[PDB]
Amino acid sequence: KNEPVLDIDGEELRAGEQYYVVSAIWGPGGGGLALGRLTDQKCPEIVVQRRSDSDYGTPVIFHNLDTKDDIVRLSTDFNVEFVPIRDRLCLTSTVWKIDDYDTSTGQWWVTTNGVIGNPGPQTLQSWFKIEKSGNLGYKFNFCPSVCESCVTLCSDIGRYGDDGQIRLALAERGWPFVFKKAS
Amino acid sequence: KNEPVLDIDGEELRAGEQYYVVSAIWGPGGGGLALGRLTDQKCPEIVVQRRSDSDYGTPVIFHNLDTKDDIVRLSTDFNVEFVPIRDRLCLTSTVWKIDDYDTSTGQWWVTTNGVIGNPGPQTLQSWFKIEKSGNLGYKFNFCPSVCESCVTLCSDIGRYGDDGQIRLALAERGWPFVFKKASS
Repeated sequence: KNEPVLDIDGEELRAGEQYYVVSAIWGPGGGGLALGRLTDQKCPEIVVQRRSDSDYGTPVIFHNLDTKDDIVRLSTDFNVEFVPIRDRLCLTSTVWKIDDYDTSTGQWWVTTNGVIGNPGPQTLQSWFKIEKSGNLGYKFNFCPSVCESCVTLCSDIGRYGDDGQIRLALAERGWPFVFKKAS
Repeated sequence: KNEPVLDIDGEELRAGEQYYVVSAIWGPGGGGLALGRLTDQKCPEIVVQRRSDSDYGTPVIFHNLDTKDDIVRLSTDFNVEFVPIRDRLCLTSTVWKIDDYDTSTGQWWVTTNGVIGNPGPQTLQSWFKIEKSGNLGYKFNFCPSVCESCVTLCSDIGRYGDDGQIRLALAERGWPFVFKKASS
């Protein structure tokens, strides 16, 4: 089977367990990903990266395409969902999805209100993959295979400034991350 | 957000943990639920009820629709997986699902080889709910909400004799169970 993604402990990523997604480049490279919100719009929440490298952000849970496989594997479609530690401020889901195109910035954002499950055309924008990033950790990729007939975007996920925050978006060069177990 | 399901100790049912599912009616109401098999079918395994009220049967684990919620709640879709004490003879799953209609009996049986997670049309038959049956008991119900566009069966789960054994099937009124922590 496909090679497993590993956390910083070298342990295989397990679907359903909570992990921080932390920049593999610390210092000026910032910290972990978090359930963010635009200054002018509080819902749906967006995916942002904390600017301080010790702020790991909000943990995520992975949901495997292959339900019988407990391991999150490279180059394999999955759903990702934030697990907020605070009470919800929105009723939208915390599941990552690619947004509709943003004409005001030229970006295809990673935002929330995605859908867990039902791989196919209805849920195309909610399926992500992890690939190796050079020799420095791991990289998110949006290139779903869940709908063989669908035309889809295929691109790495990078970071991009917006609203005085660091958001995630489709980009030529993917930003590298490591995975740390979260209690 | 809904009301939690409680075990016999008054404690909220924890997703992920092993619980016996024991009939709230003892004596001729029998005991707990268990993996079974038929004469005409070794695999997949079926859902049966042990007939002795001292037999708690096979422990189960509840998988919430929402993995972020550590609590099994009422009127909320979940998956149920038997955690066998003995080793698996069948390699099919121990996850409950509603079978295809059985023309020989008129029954929609609760069997196994269901699927954990992947909420939506592909797993519709694997989602179950718990409803109140009085004040000390809980009834199983099949009426999934995971696929808004799907037409679905919607019915309580009761018991029905088949093959000399007690099976579970869709029925107009549901059988009441209590939940007992298996570690205890």
